[PDB]
Amino acid sequence: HHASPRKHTLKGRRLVFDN
Amino acid sequence: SMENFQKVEKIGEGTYGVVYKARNKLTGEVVALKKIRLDTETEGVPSTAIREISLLKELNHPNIVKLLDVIHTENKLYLVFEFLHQDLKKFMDASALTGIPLPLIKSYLFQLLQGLAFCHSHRVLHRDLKPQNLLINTEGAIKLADFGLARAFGVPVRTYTHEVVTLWYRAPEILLGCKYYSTAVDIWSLGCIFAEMVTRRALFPGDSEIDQLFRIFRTLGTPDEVVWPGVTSMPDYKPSFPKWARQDFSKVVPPLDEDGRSLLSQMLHYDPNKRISAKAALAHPFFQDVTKPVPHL
Amino acid sequence: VPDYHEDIHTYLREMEVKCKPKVGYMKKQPDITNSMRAILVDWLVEVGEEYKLQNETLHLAVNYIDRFLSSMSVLRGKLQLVGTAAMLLASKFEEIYPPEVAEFVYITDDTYTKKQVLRMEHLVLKVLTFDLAAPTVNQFLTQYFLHQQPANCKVESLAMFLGELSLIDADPYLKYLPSVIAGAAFHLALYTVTGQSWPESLIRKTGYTLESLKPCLMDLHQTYLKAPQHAQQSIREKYKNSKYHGVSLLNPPETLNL
Ligand SMILES: Nc1ncnc2c1ncn2[C@@H]1O[C@H](COP(=O)(O)OP(=O)(O)OP(=O)(O)O)[C@@H](O)[C@H]1O
Ligand SMILES: [Mg+2]
Repeated sequence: HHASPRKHTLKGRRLVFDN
Repeated sequence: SMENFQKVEKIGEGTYGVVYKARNKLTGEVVALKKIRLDTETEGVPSTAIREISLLKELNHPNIVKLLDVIHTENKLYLVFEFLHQDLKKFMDASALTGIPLPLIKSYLFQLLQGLAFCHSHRVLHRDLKPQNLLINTEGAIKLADFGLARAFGVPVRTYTHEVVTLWYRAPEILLGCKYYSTAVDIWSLGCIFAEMVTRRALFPGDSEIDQLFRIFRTLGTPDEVVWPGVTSMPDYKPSFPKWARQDFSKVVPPLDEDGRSLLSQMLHYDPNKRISAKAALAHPFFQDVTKPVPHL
Repeated sequence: VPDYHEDIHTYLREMEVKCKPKVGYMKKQPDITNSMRAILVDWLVEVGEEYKLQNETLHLAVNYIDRFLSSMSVLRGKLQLVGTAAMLLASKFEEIYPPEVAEFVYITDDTYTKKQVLRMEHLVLKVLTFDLAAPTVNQFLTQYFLHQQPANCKVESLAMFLGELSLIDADPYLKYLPSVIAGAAFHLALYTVTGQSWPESLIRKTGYTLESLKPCLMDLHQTYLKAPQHAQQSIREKYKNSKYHGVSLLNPPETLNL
């Protein structure tokens, strides 16, 4: 009887891990 | 993996799938399974599923539904709960004839306040307390269920989701669009539930948000600065609101005695700072003779 | 209302112990190092800026990564995936509006597919046993902030800034409990801005004094003094804006007069 209530400045990058 | 559970029958359609009643074939244990279909190309494991599990795994209490196992396939996620006879909603409906006796209402309220108090002590807001979300067994225990809308708050709170709590049980600080809500929202709900137990019908049965407020203002008077400082400056308060006189509180739920009246009034208090906590409420005279009766089923 | 304040503080202080990574898990990782971990967390800071995520979501994710790497061995080529899945899980827990998975695929320059991110989420979930409600430095600072005499947002933002710097450096900060890092962070910020000290009321509340926070404090103080020269810079840039009152541009005290 009434329901419950339901729910690019930075570019993409592949991180370089060098060491 | 799921081969040990034998599905007996359907028990109440649960919005991410159906909810069954099952038997562990090896131990004989009776359980309730809540299916969660994941699919392909969706948004992964649902956030309600993530929350319901993590917080429920922290909430081990006699008056909170017990999560037993999360069977964690790549195709589907099953949730295994302890099983209980029925939810409060259906119990009241088959009791809509000769009512629910006061020792039992008292007992149900006492246990609920115990479960609620354990939640708030573990930084958890329930945000969906309604009868269909409270479960009862054969012996007189009652339990908080449905943590699908629960969240883990911080001290002091931030702004949380606004669309929260089923309309009839939604506190007036949510309806007025406040910057902050907290534990009081769960106490507002229980008060409505407390009254709902006595009269067996919803205290504030509105069909829109504006209708809900007004229904509350007629029952409890329209709040003003003196009863609730800050009230007329809250984002969805309108100066146009009709200013209803506050009625005699005995008239809100007529069958309540002096102690019950007192306790409900403190629960339906307008200012969320002054609303009674679940904690304090356990020390209220109303519970001086609290027993643990068996409901007839 | 104080009502449930102390109860939650105790429960957090209980849970922060159980939610701890292992002190030197990085010892037993056959391909990854602290320096790499620091490159991941710095990037996750940018991720939170680009999406306007709560600082808490950041803190949560780091906790998930650290706990995951404590029990699961990971090549470097998959470290960004675990980092991403973490951010997504944290987002779903904490945010009102989490960004969609496509966004988490995007920010990794399509290094991994949507399935990889999803399949990884299940692994992370399985390994953390679904215990995602971890206490954080932020949850504690927030509480400590209520003891200010009086409220000063420069102190708050600075403490948050200090508290965030600690996520970067596994060595040494993995040795300290979140509540401890928060003690030092709040006091050091209090001291830098006002000249004040860790207040009596927090001694009563936390058990901690300026003497027991001492080892954490002087770690953080070197970190603060050295901040301008760190390999990782995202936090300093983050707390340069008006949103954080430019605190990362404040002059740190050269001594703490302990
Ligand atoms: N452990 C249990 N024992 C007995 N019945 C249960 C149990 N769990 C759920 N139910 C039944 O299933 C119904 C819905 O369960 P739940 O509230 O978890 O699903 P939901 O989707 O979150 O809510 P709803 O199904 O009301 O939309 C309850 O009202 C109750 O009748
Ligand atoms: Mg429900």
